[PDB]
Amino acid sequence: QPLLSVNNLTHLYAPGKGFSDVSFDLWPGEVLGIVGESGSGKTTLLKSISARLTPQQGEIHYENRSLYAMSEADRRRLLRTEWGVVHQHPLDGLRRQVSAGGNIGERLMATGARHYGDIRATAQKWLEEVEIPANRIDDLPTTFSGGMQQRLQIARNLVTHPKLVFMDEPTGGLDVSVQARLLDLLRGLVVELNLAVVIVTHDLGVARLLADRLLVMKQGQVVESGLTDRVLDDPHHPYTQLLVSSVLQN
Amino acid sequence: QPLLSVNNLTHLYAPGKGFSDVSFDLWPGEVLGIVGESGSGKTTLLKSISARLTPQQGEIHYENRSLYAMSEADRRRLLRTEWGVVHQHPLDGLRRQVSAGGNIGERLMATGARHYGDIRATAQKWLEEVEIPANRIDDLPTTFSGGMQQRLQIARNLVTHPKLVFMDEPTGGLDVSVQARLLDLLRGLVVELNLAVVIVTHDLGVARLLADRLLVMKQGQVVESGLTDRVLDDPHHPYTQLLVSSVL
Amino acid sequence: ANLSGYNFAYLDEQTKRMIRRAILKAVAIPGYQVPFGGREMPMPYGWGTGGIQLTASVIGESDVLKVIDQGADDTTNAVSIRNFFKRVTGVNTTERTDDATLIQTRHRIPETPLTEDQIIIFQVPIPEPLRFIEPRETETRTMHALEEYGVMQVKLYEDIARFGHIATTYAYPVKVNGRYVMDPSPIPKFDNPKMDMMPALQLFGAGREKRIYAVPPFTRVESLDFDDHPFTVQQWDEPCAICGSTHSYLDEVVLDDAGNRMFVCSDTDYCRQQSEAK
Amino acid sequence: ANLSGYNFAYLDEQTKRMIRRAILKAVAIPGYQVPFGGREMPMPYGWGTGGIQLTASVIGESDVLKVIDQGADDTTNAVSIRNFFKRVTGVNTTERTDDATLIQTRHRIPETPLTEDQIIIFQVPIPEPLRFIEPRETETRTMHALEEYGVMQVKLYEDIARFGHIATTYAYPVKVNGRYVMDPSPIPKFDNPKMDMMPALQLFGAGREKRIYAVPPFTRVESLDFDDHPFTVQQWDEPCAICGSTHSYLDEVVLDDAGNRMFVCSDTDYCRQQSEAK
Amino acid sequence: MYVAVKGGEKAIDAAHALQESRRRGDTDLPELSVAQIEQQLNLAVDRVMTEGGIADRELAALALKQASGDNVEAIFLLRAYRTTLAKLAVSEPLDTTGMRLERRISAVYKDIPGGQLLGPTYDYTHRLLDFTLLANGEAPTLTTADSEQQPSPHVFSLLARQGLAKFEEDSGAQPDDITRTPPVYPCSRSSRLQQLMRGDEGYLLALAYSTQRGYGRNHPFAGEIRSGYIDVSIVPEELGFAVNVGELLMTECEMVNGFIDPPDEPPHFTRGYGLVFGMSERKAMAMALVDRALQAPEYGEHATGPAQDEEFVLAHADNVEAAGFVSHLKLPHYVDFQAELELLKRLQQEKNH
Amino acid sequence: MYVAVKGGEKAIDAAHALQESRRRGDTDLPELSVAQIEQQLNLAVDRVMTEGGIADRELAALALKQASGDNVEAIFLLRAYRTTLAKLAVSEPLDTTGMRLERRISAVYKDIPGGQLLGPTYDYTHRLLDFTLLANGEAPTLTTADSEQQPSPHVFSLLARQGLAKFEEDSGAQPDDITRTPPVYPCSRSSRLQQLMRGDEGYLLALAYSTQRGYGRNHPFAGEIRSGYIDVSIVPEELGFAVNVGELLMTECEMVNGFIDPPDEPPHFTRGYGLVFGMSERKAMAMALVDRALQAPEYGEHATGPAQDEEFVLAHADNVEAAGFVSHLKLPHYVDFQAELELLKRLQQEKNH
Ligand SMILES: Nc1ncnc2c1ncn2[C@@H]1O[C@H](COP(=O)(O)OP(=O)(O)OP(=O)(O)O)[C@@H](O)[C@H]1O
Ligand SMILES: Nc1ncnc2c1ncn2[C@@H]1O[C@H](COP(=O)(O)OP(=O)(O)OP(=O)(O)O)[C@@H](O)[C@H]1O
Ligand SMILES: O=P(O)(O)OC[C@H]1O[C@@H]2OP(=O)(O)O[C@@H]2[C@@H]1O
Ligand SMILES: O=P(O)(O)OC[C@H]1O[C@@H]2OP(=O)(O)O[C@@H]2[C@@H]1O
Ligand SMILES: [Mg+2]
Ligand SMILES: [Mg+2]
Ligand SMILES: [Zn+2]
Ligand SMILES: [Zn+2]
Ligand SMILES: [Zn+2]
Ligand SMILES: [Zn+2]
Repeated sequence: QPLLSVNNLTHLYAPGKGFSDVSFDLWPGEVLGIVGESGSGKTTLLKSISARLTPQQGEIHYENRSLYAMSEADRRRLLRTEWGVVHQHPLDGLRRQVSAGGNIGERLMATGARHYGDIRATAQKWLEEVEIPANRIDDLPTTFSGGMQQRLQIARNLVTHPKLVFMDEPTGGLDVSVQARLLDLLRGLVVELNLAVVIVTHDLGVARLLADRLLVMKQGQVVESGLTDRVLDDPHHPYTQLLVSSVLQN
Repeated sequence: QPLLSVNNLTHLYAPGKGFSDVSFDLWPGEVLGIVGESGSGKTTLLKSISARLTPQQGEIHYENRSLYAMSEADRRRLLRTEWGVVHQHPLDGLRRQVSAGGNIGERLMATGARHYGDIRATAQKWLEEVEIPANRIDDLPTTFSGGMQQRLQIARNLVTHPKLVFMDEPTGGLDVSVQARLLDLLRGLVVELNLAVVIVTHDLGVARLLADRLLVMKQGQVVESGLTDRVLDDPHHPYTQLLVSSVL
Repeated sequence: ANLSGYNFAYLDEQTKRMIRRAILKAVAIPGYQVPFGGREMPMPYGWGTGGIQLTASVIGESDVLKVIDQGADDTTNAVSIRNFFKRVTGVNTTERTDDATLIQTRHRIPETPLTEDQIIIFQVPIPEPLRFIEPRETETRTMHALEEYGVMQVKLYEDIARFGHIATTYAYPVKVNGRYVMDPSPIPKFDNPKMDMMPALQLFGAGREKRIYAVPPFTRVESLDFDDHPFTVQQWDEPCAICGSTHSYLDEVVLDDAGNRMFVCSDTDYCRQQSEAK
Repeated sequence: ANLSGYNFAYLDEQTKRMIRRAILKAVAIPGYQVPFGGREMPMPYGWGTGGIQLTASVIGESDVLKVIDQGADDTTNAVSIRNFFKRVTGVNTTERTDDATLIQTRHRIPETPLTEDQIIIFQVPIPEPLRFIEPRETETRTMHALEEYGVMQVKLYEDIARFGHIATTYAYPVKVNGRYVMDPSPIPKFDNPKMDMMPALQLFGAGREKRIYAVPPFTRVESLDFDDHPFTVQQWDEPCAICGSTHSYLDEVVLDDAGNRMFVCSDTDYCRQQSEAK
Repeated sequence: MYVAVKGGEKAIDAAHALQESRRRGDTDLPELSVAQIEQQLNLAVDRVMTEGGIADRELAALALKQASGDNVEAIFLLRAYRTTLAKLAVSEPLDTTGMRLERRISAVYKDIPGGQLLGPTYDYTHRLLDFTLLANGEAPTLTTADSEQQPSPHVFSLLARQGLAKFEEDSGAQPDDITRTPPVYPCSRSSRLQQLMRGDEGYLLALAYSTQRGYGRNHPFAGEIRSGYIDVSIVPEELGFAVNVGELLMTECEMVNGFIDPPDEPPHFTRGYGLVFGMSERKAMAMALVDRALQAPEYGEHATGPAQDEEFVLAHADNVEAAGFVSHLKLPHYVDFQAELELLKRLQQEKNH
Repeated sequence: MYVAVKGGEKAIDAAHALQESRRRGDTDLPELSVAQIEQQLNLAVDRVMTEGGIADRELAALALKQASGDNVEAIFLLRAYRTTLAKLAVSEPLDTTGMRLERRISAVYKDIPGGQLLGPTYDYTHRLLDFTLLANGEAPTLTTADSEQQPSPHVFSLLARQGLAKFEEDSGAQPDDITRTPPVYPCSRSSRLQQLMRGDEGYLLALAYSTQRGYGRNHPFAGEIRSGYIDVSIVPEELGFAVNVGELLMTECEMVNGFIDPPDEPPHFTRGYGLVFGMSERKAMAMALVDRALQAPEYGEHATGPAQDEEFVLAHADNVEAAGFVSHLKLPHYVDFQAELELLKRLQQEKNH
């Protein structure tokens, strides 16, 4: 059975603002990228499928259980233990008054960790895995740079090895080297731990290197879907052709 | 004389955090991109050179006048009339409680505009130039998407045709099509209006297409400088070689 | 004469001297709110203490004092202030704007044009025109200092966008001497044009907020507006029911529960002047 | 007997009944703060109104009431509460924990272990253990409801990082029945272990905050801690200067300005028990 | 060695005797009577009734005498006494249109139907200490006008007839009673008004003053302030028909507040409401202003001041709770202090090491 | 037609006469004396002295009588009178160590040097309305212990000697006087304390209560509350040496507050301070708590409650200003209201069109 099944999902603030009639399937170990013109509803869809926005229509099943038919406590538990959520703004998925070590260790303690030393060691290791130095563990994220904050929110939502991770422009604000270091990490987690990823991004290169399948959104409507390679190299919808043409050839 | 001259500029929160001994020159009609590993002090340098952070050392001249030797009122006037500043976080350069039309028209009214209809028309035109629909003019930026907010902050800081525009990751959150639409706009303004741009970015393609000259920062130190094409195609510092190799 | 047991005008000479220095500084810096060490008056704060202090500091034995509230001399608080000044100074009082040397007013500029050597003293609740946009003084002081009035222009633009008009109807901000945005006190938009190039000294006193500001005679006072939304004063479809004037600010008096109402001049002295002339 | 003119225990039967229903709900939901319609008492809010109400609602003619504040029966407020209960109920009172059927306490659990059929009633200022992290009830109610206690774990982690220890020294949060994080009232960490699998009913009353919560006998109460930072109780380098006990919570009494001090048992009944035994 | 002794009870008794003697004061002066306090200190009585929750002038004056003039203590005494009283009935809804007026003013119109009745007020007085009150004096002889009371329509009824304001409509909703159930946030407007009426005058006055100064402004005008005698009626079960049980002196304040422009109806003024026992009207005005401030959720207003923060305003408004909890620090806290000390002494040693 | 007539002055005079008659009340009852108010309503007098700014019991009682028991009006009367008084001297700094104690308690230690003197207090009283006060009674005969006063070191001096707290050191800084210059934000601690002492008791009590409830907490303990008689001395220019001009009954409150761990010195407790005239101590406790809250800039604390917002707390603390500005809405506002109406009627006519 699919890890996450979305059927006729819809949520619109106004005609043309949001998304409508969106359906897809996500199995463990594959990445489903989402692309489209800015304001196409990618963020709204990501929030709706991550139990962050009740849809106006449609349904979402997770492991044969309707996502919004369960109690709020169950959804909170899912978002707290086995579901990662990287936000477009790094500070949304961070605690400003809590140090980086505390931000990373909250997720570990929610999973049952109760040894301070091990939590600190894991936080230092992950800070290093996302290219932040260990001596910044006790520093608040407000003193970090935008890329540092984004890489802290990735580390925070991957420290627990969740089964399903939702991302909104995770690579934004990251340099190419740390970007590739973060893509390699995700590939390793996916192949080894069978992690599922739903990523919203504009950099088509990241989707090509990472996304197993791709979706295209325009005016809140899913226009194109299928394999990432087929969509990127053999686009059908005119907007997809324009987007691939816009790619800055090096 | 250079439009903006920076000499031995330095500002460090702690050893290795910030920037130190940074000097360069910027003439009208050219773009000076800045690249480096995340946390290299690019944002700190951009704030320091945009009258947003008093340096610990060095000096900044703008049109033969020291930037920080003048009164706070003069610097505020410069940032209000003839200096654009695009922030890494779009909401920093936006007013949440003020509609998009109001955000764009504040800059116009600061320059002397006092006709409501013309201000509204120019705001609608610029909203369209940055790919936002005109019917959203009365909507608050909080209801906009991240890319929409970033493209609103670009429109807000380019509506007055400033002489010097500082940017921090302006292309972040923008799709490739609107990104190229915003690069073409900047090139047109630079060639026609002789606009000067100091842009901090990680996408080397944007710097190559836009930046006339390029700077490389590492651990708060400027390691490489010169023409964008020479730096990108013929890097010298090891970090520059690694960064160009990482290009997808 | 003064036979109340208090010092002339109820103020000690030190307080008078401090207020006088503040007045001179305000005159030399038109539109700027000059902080002053205001004292508590026999009237509660918010009931005209600043204007009372200014009048007490400027008033002399030879002055003819006119006190008006809502444009009327017989208004409760105007009567109280005038009686207090009569008790502690003994100065002559008048209801005629023409015969007055000192005019202390709450929310109206007289219809009768002011002349040279006349001083009009306004009572000001909120000396800061940017307060309702930015409640904190720590920010507005710097906004004044750096001439950053961008928050007011945005407010006007948003008011036009939301309503099609500028919501502000009284205490309408005015630029003074081309530099300082100033609150003219809660006078209606109708009275603001009288401030421009007036031949009389205008003093503004905010006792509770501890501010004094002034506009010298023949100073430019321009209400903030737009070319396509020009400054328009209040207008009524009826004239005054007593004197028939169409050029005076009108107050609506409700005569009964059935909705019968009549509009009459707020400037009672001007109303009398017109009625007598017939 | 009661000869004061008030109803037995000063509470009307409706208030007693409502508090009794709240007590039963709290017992059935250990650790959960049950809102109740608390009334104003002859003692000011914050001076034990919740505990007074609980005792009044549970107390009977045959009960032997023990009232202690800071562990002492002779403490001012404990004396006042005991005298009020003697006046409005006439029940027997004792200073011996062993002989008590009802114990109303402020900030101490008696050293003497409690037994079956004993009820210990705690006076609670802040019934919400998450209040100092999140002052708003609108958020903490949902945090309790959705078992989201992540803010407390982060607080403990940050306290360890900043100081090397958990800053909280009294009113130390405890997980009850494996589900509900609870405030044990401002008892010291020393007393928290007594709560675990106790053979006596524990009732907690926050009168000002309008909350009642309870821990049934033989219920798991586990103080939040870490394996490498285990829950450690207060310790003193000196024994009690009166009875010589090394196992009692000690209060520091300053004898003079020269810095001479002595440490003595806060649980005065236990101190007497040890001293008599010699 | 040392032995413990009993000192708590006798210390308490001696302290109470000292306080009682201080309350009595010099015995050469005659003891104050509750009647004198009720008549001549009537505004303090008004505050004590309004905040203590009982509209009994004699009881409030008794509490003030017992409290040595302490308004907080007197209010708490009155509330505590309230706890001991059986509820015999619920009044029929008050009809302020039937108020026999002692004072009726409107700030929005120069003159209104029924007129501007100033009544007994300190407004427009010169606040100069009157030392003649140091000795006995003679009360002034009151001037007498015509005895008839003119029709006094509510000014808000005049505004609503013109469409400038909306009538306050009754949907039959059952009011929330925070005296029977603890408040649940967000609270209904009935609960908010009930709490504000019991709230501290100074706290609410400061909040309202802040709103006037831009901290959540609502552009207030005093549309009407009415003080007078309003009849109370109950429907006893023994009879089944309304019976008039007496009259209460009360003050009603109605505030016009900044107009709004709803999408589907004409723009109109908003409003706030205040109601207090007795003549003290600043409490009613502050109540109306804070009521309008707390109406932000209904009007979708973006909070710009603490006065609009419902939980912060209401949880700390009742001075019974606030005074009790602040004064509770006077209670012995040496067990808790010993815990804090035990930790601090260890942190000092570790830092020094 | 209509003709205007003069009615303002006579209406004002009649309203004042009505208020004066109401203040006198029923003439069968003897008129209250200022001495009775001073002796038997002493706590109201204490508040009026502390907030009005004059430590004269007779003047505060006179203001209360003149104000019909209204604390706000009496405070404003006292402040207004203060304005008319010449400043003859500045006292030498008060030395609370020399206080002759009526009451000395500490919540941090069970027993301290000099002991727990409860003194005259309502603490630990059962707040039951005492109806015997409805009639004249007999004052209790006071128990008498030994007459000597035991050495009473400040508890904070005991904490600082152990290194647990820091001594409050005098650098000779000249205090700011907000009575001579308007406050400038951010204000110095001297200015903040001066303003808080003049601030409304209810407002500051609510703010302190909020801090206790997590809105900017500072972990308070009542380290010591001292009430008693403190001598006032001045150095007149005619003589050049200190002269003792009398004694004032005052209450001093010292609060221990949450410890801090500075980078370069051992961790220590912070502190707050309160000082009031008379015996009313909850004002002093609230003053200390709000002082500690406003100390946030010194300690680099991240504000979590309005009590830590210096401008919001101080600009609205003085009930003279707040009460005046809230009551000013009672003034005629029909010119301003006509302006608001003139616009609304147009925005109603443009929406309907
Ligand atoms: N609260 C709201 N009210 C009204 N419209 C909204 C609201 N939130 C979002 N929108 C609009 O809904 C549409 C979807 O926005 P969304 O943030 O989902 O876009 P996106 O594709 O994720 O953007 P991007 O890739 O540029 O960050 C946009 O038009 C946005 O302006
Ligand atoms: N207030 C502060 N206190 C301490 N360190 C700070 C502070 N602000 C920034 N830093 C550190 O200074 C260094 C420079 O950060 P900065 O934001 O300038 O980086 P950047 O190169 O612009 O980042 P990026 O490209 O990832 O957005 C980083 O280590 C950042 O963590
Ligand atoms: O601060 P003060 O004492 O000098 O009072 C100034 C003004 O503030 C109040 O508001 P207002 O303008 O409606 O009229 C009143 C008064 O005239
Ligand atoms: O709300 P109440 O009236 O039931 O008082 C409960 C507790 O709150 C105060 O704080 P505390 O714990 O120091 O002791 C006091 C009292 O026992
Ligand atoms: Mg988005
Ligand atoms: Mg940056
Ligand atoms: Zn006329
Ligand atoms: Zn012992
Ligand atoms: Zn406590
Ligand atoms: Zn006003």
